[PDB]
Amino acid sequence: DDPVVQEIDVYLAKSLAEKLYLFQYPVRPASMTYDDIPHLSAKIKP
Amino acid sequence: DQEIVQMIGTEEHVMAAFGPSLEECQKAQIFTQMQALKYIGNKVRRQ
Amino acid sequence: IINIKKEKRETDEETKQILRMLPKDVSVAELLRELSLTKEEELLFLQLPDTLPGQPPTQDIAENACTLADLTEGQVGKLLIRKSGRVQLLLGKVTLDVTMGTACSFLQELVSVGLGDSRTGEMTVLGHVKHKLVCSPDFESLLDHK
Amino acid sequence: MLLFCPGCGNGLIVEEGQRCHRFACNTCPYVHNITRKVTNRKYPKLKEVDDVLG
Ligand SMILES: [Zn+2]
Repeated sequence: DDPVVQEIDVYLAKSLAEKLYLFQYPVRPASMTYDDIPHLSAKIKP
Repeated sequence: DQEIVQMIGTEEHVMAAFGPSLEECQKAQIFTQMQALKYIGNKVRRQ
Repeated sequence: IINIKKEKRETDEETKQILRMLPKDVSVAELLRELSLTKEEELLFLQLPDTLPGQPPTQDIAENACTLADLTEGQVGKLLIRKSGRVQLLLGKVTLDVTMGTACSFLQELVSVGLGDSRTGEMTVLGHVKHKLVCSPDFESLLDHK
Repeated sequence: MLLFCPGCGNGLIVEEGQRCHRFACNTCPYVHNITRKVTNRKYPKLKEVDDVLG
C-alpha cells in the first residue's frame, strides 16, 4: 500500500484564529438553512 | 422535544414507545426550564 | 403549500415525508469524488490530537501542549492516500491516520465573528460544514519504531 | 407519525382551523395545512395459526 495518488498538501492560516466560531443547530437539519431568514442582530460577549 | 427525541433514539419502535411520554408532557403546561423546575420543587420533599 | 418549509420527519436523512410525486462513505473515496468527480471547494471539519509532534517556536515554553495556535503559516504537512483505503497525514517524522468522524446530519454553519471595533463587529458566514474527520496518532507504528 | 415544528422543535398536534385540518404547535403560531393524504401504517404482527400439540 503505497501513496500512488492524492498527495495533497496541508497549509495553516492564522488570520481568523481568534475570529472563527462554529455555530451548529442540533434541531435544524442540514437541508433547510437560515440563508433566507432575515436576521436583525446578535448579542455576544468577548 | 425534537432534541429530546433525537437523544432518546431515531428508531420507529423507539418513537412509538416514547410517544406516550411526549403526550403526557404536552397534556400539562410544562414547556420551559423554569416551569419544569417549579414542578420539581413542588414535588420535592422537605429536608 | 410552500415547498421549502414542509414538515420534517424525525430521521434527518429522510426528512422528505411528502414528495411532489445512504451507505457509509470512506475518507479516500470522499476525497476522490471531491477532487476528480467534481472541482467545487468544500468546507471540512477535522479533529486533531491534543498535542502535535512539534515544539512551540519561541513561545516561552517544558513538553507542554503544541497546538495550531503556536505554529506559523505555510506548508506544515502532507496528506497521503495509500492502497486499500488507507488515508495518512505526514506531519513531520511521524504519520497520523485520518478517519471519518460521526456523520452529522444537522445544520452546521461555519462563521467568523470579527470584532474589528470595540463597539461593532461583523459576522461573516464562510460556508456550511457537512463531513467530519478525525486524525489519530498511529500508536502501533510509534510503538514498533522503538 | 411524530412531527415537530421547524421553528422551535416541539411536538405538533392535528387540529381543525377555519379552512382545513392542520398541524400546529402549542408554543408558537406555526401551522401547516394538509394538502394531500397522509398515512402512518404500523403493520401489527398477525396471530400465526397455532398448530396442534402432540
Ligand atoms: Zn412549534
